[PDB]
Amino acid sequence: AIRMTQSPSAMSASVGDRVTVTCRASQGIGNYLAWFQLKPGKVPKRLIYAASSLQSGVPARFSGGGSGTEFTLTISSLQPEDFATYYCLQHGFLPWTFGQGTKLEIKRTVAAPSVFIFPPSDEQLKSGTASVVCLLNNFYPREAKVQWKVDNALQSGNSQESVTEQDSKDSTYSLSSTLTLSKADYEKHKVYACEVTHQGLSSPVTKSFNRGE
Amino acid sequence: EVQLQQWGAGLLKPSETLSLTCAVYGGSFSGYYWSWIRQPPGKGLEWIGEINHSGSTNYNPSLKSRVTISVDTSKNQFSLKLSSVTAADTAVYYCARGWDLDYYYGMDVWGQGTTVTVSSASTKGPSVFPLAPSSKSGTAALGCLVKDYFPEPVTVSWNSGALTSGVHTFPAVLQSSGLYSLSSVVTVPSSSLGTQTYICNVNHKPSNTKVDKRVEPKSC
Amino acid sequence: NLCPFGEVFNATRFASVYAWNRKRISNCVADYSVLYNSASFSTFKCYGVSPTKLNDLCFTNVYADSFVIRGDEVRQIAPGQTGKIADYNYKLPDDFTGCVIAWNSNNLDSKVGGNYNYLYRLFRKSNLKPFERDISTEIYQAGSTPCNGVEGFNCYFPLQSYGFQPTNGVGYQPYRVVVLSFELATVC
Ligand SMILES: *[C@@H]1O[C@H](CO)[C@@H](O[C@@H]2O[C@H](CO)[C@@H](O)[C@H](O)[C@H]2NC(C)=O)[C@H](O)[C@H]1NC(C)=O
Repeated sequence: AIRMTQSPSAMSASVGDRVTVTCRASQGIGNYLAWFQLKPGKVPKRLIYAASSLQSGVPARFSGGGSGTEFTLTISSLQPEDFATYYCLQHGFLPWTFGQGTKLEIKRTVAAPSVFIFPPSDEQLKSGTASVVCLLNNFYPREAKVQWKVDNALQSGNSQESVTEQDSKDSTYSLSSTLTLSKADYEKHKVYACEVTHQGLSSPVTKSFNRGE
Repeated sequence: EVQLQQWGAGLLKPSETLSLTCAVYGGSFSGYYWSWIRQPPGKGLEWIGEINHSGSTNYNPSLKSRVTISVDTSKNQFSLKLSSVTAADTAVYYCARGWDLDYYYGMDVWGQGTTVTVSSASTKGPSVFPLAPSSKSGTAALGCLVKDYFPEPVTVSWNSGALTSGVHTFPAVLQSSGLYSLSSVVTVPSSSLGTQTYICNVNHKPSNTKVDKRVEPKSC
Repeated sequence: NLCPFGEVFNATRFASVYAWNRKRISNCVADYSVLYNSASFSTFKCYGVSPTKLNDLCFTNVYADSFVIRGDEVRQIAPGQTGKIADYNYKLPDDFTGCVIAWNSNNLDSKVGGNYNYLYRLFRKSNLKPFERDISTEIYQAGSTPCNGVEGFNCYFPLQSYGFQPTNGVGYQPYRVVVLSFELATVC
């Protein structure tokens, strides 16, 4: 019943910065607020219990505090081993409820993506389904809008996307949007386009091809 | 110091019953609540329920009385039962040391987790289709589309692991058909399209499937 | 002449544990065996004295302390126990010679959206003395920063409410508690 609003949803920072995430409780939960760290593949570990108390073995840069209604997890000098997703948990009133999380990602300079478009192979067309793949590579801002245009008709509801984690070297993301279409629908149209809107591009770039060429 | 070891089947069909068990080896088993937490793929954490040494249970109302949590005090174990499962119950299920009975703080120790996937799909090998570099370009891009497979995972290498730079294998995406779909991509110098060979190495252990696929520019 | 135990056990409203109610009892003729045998008490534990009614009709001043806590905290209403209730709300001395009675009251003290009327002290700078009762609503300073009676960062209101919903587990359901102490002037 109790809403736990966690802000911001995601945030960028660099090593050595001071970072505070906030968790806002719907009702007064007094001192029953826990903070957890969560990394891909790793079991979640508790960081703060009772709003302010530090779990044993957790470094001293991690701090916590609360008012009963507004809570705050703070990292003084950020380290590489702190880039993860942080969740708060209230246990003031049943049912216990979590926050949506705050993902802590590495800050770097703006990097425009490299866009590529891939028509469906003849081998796949023989099976009766067509897959058009658009690829965004090497971009720092996660914010990216990919729009499919089939003969200048904006396609929605048949496009599934996927994104990598921050690369361990250049700290960029890459994104694949796959448009799925039946063979009949595929052969009903000529121009297949992938339009990409990204902060690092002054104008939206469009990569396209013509069925058959 | 204190460790939790959990187990149970993680591959279920809908309407089946998930049954996980957690074993405690360390802290006094009586002075704590023992709880279950869930994390659906990319959807944050959700508290399922918990039980104390005396058998008192707190459940999350979100589960419509489908949850039953039991305790065995002579083996220091506690179990989770979730009936009438659907694909919405696909998640990683952890057991954890919940709240103590003195000052009521907890979630100290966690189980290693159990990956649970609820799908009426049968084991299927992937079809591998080429993503050819277009007649264009500096640097070029090519790859493979690994489609129609169940369950996870698939392992993709390039040239039998001879090339790793610029590779990007995207996390799988569950299609509306219940099968998984993935794409692996390489950026390579566009002056290497005629001299160097690029080949996908796709492995799907559940179906015992290996597919090698050569990726070349499509001739006009 | 028959004692007013009804007014305590049957009482329509019970007190928050931090502000526990204390009733004096004198000119009392009471059957204590009839209470000990009542299945309506899930908990009835006598430390030191033990259940017997031939003891002087009534002692000099029988005290009946009453309040509401949750299920998992009932074990704390006992000598030598440590916990949030025993540290901050209601303590019994080590030489306690009296009885502790408890019963589940989910049907009386639980609302569907949560009964927020029963509260307990959540913070205190020191442990209670036995039979101490603290009504202070002073803003508790959890951190190093003072509060100056203003809530805020590490600056809590010292009392927290129980949720008390009927759907709670038995450990988090309300339990009504009565503690009878016997002191020995004159004897009634
Ligand atoms: C609390 O209330 C109940 C019900 O009013 C009392 O139980 C009654 O006790 C008398 C004997 O004293 C019996 O003859 C009745 O049959 C009982 N009624 C029921 C339904 O149990 C109880 O005595 C009260 N508590 C105290 C201390 O008086």
